[PDB]
Amino acid sequence: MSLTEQIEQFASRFRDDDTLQSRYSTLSELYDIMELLNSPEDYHFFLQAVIPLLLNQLKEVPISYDAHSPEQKLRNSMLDIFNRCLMNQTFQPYAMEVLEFLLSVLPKENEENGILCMKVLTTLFKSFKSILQDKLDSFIRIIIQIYKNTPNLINQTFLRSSMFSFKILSECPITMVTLYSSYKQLTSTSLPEFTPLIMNLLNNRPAYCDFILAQIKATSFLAYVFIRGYAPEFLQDYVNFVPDLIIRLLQDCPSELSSARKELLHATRHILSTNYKKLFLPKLDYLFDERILIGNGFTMHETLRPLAYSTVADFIHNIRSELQLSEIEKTIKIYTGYLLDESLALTVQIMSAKLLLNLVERILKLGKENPQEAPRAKKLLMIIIDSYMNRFKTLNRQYDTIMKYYGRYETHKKEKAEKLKDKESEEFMRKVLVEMFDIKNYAPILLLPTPTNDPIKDAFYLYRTLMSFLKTIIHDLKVFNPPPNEYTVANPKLWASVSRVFSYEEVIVFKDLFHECIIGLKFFKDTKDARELMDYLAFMFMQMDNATFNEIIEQELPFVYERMLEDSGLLHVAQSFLTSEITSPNFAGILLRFLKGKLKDLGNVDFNTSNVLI
Amino acid sequence: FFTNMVDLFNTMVITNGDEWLKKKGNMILKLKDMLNLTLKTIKENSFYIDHLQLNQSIAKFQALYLRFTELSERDQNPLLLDFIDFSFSNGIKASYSLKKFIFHNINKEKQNNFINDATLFVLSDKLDARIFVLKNVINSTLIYEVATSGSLKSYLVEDKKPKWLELLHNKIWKNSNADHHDLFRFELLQLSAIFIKADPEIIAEIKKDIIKFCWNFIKLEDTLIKQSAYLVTSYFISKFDFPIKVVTQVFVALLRSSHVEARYLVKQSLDVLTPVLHERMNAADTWINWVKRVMVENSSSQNNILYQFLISHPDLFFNSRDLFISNIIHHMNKITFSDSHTLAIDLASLILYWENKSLHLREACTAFLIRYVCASELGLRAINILSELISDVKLVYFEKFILYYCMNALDVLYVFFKNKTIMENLPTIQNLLEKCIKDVQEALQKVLQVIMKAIKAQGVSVIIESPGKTFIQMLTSVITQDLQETSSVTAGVTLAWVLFMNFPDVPLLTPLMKTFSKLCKDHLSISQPKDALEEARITTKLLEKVLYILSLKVSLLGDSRRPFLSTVALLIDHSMDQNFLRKIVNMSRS
Repeated sequence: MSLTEQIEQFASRFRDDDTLQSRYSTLSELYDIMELLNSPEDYHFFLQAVIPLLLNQLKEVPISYDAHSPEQKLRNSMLDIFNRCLMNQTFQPYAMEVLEFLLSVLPKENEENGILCMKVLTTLFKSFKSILQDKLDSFIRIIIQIYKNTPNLINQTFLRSSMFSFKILSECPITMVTLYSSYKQLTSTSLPEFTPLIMNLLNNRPAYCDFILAQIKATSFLAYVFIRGYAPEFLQDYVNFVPDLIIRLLQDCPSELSSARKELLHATRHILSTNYKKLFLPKLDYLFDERILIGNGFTMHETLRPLAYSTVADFIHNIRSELQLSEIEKTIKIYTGYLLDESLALTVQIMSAKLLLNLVERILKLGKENPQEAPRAKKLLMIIIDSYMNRFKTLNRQYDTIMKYYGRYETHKKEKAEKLKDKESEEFMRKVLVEMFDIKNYAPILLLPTPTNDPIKDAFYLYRTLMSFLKTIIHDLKVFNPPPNEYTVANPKLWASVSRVFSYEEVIVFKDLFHECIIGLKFFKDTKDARELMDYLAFMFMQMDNATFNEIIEQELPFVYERMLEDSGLLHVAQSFLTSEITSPNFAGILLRFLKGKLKDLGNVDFNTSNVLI
Repeated sequence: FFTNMVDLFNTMVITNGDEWLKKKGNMILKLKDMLNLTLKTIKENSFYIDHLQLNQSIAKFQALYLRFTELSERDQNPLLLDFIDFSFSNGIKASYSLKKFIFHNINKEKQNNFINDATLFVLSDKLDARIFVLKNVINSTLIYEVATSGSLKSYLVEDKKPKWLELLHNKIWKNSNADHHDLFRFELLQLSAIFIKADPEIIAEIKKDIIKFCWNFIKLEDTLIKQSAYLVTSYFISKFDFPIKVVTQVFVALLRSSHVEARYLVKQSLDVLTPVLHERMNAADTWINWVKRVMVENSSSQNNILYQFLISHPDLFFNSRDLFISNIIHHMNKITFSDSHTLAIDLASLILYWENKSLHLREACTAFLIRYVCASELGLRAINILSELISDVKLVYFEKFILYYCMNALDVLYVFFKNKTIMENLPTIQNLLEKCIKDVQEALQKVLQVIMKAIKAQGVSVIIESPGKTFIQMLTSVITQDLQETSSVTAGVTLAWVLFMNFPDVPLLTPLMKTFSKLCKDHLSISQPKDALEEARITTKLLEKVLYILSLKVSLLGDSRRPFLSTVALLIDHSMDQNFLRKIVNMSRS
């Protein structure tokens, strides 16, 4: 600790070069400088030796241009201590000793260089940009020096800017211009000229790849700065390029690596985190350019599909300012199709639900419109249910598809719960007296291992919110009712106070819901909250037209009664539907008929089936 | 008209049994084209597109065609054609077809007839989804054959061709250009998963040739597939014979992790290698030294450390550089300064396992275990294995160490209970315990109960003996007499009960006769309703239950035994105490 170990180390390292142990002793000291056993405050002592020894190093292995076999291994010896420290105390004095060494290695950048230096440079920039003590303008000058050396090393010769991290003084009165040189370069010019060739050729695909991969890795970090000059900084009079630059960022992404997209995503999230750029761009952009070709690549990127969609979900959720009907039609089809894409993630689905329900309000808001536009808006309202019906009716039956295999999951969900699990009084008295993807799981090639969940509690949240958004949907459905004087309705308030019409398909859509959800209700092992959910489903179907309410009940009743033979909570569902004092005159009529058969065959039923009937 | 006729067909298909075309259906051809012809004019028109009027009817013919597919016997051709017609527009992905495939899968040589037909159909690349869903059928066919068998035995017991190796060596030689939805990678993973399936089979060198094409796949690196091909390599490597240079480099490849961590494979690849190399190390340690340099080359990666936690179970069985690993572990203990603790718990246990079969670092290990509690499980029990290890910073560096006081109350209790195994140390500990007199008192009751186990003698009766007992007991009375110290009185009662467990001797009984008196006052205060929320009753249940338990337990119901039963009648006025009086009679009956 600048002690008998450190004294014996530098003494045995008498000559600065020697053979393999000279590499080995070089690395191990920096490793303990990183990660020794203890630390009795030798860091200000060792750095007082180190910034000289680094000057002794930066003299010995000076520059760029492929100083490869021991000298970049000396730069590997240089890199291993280049950050192996912590900016705790006496940082600024040796930092000026480092600032000399930092400007010393500030140029040398190309042709096998940029390894030892950048590791030192972050260790300096973290200690520098924690403060704003104005020595970082020398760094920005050192930055702009290499930021001339880089288009020299790139644009003629046909890396790792961290420019926001370089500009982490968090004010930026020093203007954008140095980055805005590169910004207008990479954006307002297509930074590769093969890209206007390739983008015109679309409507790194050839072998000239690592250059485009360079130009992508450049513009990515160039985007990485641009939010730190957009989110805490407002620019003026530069507004036409930025959606096009977003369209340019939209146009290019290679997909060998993954954090490329992921940063660019969280960048676009930060780019979405702007407000007027949110206010301007989707009104101007045909955001259909952000198709499934926005997120493409590996099935690694399938894990990236949520935040990709979720930001796009956040996009229209912000951009819900009067999106046109055909545009809303694509919005429905894509996102409810994305919501139909239910094999991705429930939270993604549940979010996409709340997108659509908020979009339904926008469909309600803009749909309150032209009587010319109203039947298409009613067709949109028909499409709304056509989303909505098929939304649940797939997913709940998909959930019902799961429910059979969920017994085996219950055979596991109990099993992990099975695997989970007064002597003063007593002794004083004593001595003193699988036909699905379950088999696909059973394969030794697997990405993530098998998770675990309370699937009903998963389903109940699934069932609640989806029925919840269903509940307001039919509540809004009493708006696009036809003129009921076509049927000569004497109560023009009462007609169109509830449901007035539907398609024969839409009825057949609606009748499926009870045919789903009641059969859907089977998953309740050995509650009344779900009966309150069933009440909500009844309260949903309470908001309906009576002839349909008659007719579906006709189809419901045997399917009720046969399934009512399973369990008794359906009686509470019956108790619900009668007791509302609107559905009472209807639901009398069926059950009066529907019992009136079985009374004759009351002769021999089960005591259950008696009591069920009784 | 595109919809309405289809149900008009379907309602006729409903009524007629075999069919109204008698399971032949030339109109099924006239319809299947007409739907694509409806999909033709669909590309022209945009009135109510993606209608359920279509989409339900679209399901209907799909239901219809699948029904005839079950009804017919040509179990090759409509499979592709439907997948073709479903690739044509508006991809359904019929679970019914998945059910029918599940009906088709679960030897039928019709499956083998489909198998070469499968070898044909996905190789019949003409969309991607059409080829992809075939692979979905193909891998599932491949999996369910080997899974629902001993080992692929419908094919493993003389599949009557190398129809696989006809396709496989064709594929293994191909590697053609190594698919927007990673369909190539999907085809690769399918090729990988199939090759993972056939790795337990009879192909040795052709599989080693097929694993050589997998090395070209290991040469391919996009991040998911890269670890996957690394995962593919290890399952070959456990199965196939391995060069040592390949063995170290794969362990070096195992040392190369990534961001979206395929640790599941990496643990499984470890679960391959940690038998194999250690058995080979049993068969012979240069790999560990190269590993140790690589371990040195971790660059702050605790992913290496968690990998090393598994790897230390052979390595502590090896027991080569244990303190060097532990010196890394303290620097890793410095690095986290609860994941590292379990690693420290494993590493302590590993060090415990060899030495049972420095202590200052073990003392510093206890300092982190206390500091892990103070910045807020197993770590109490890990201190207990550390207690059995440190009895295979002395006691005093925690004079300041609420929740921190309570955690140290538990910690000093286990510290005392272990180091007990004394007669001067414990009053000196009671000197420290009198110093730190800040429930936590219930934890102090557990410490006193640990002190009560220490207060057990076994041959020390009137040998010198009770200042520590008396100083607590008056302090038990004084704390009780003040206000609201009911549980504190009970702890002092439990102390006095431990004291009665220790001693055959009234001076406890006179506050205790005051106690059941004050509990009787507290009973009438608590039975002022003839039924509060939950707690103060059940405490004063158990408080009086202990208070009852002792006052009878020795002998000599006192001169105010007349005051004693006066509470007992007010107890009989209350509604509780089923077992308690039932015992209390039984000894009094005795």
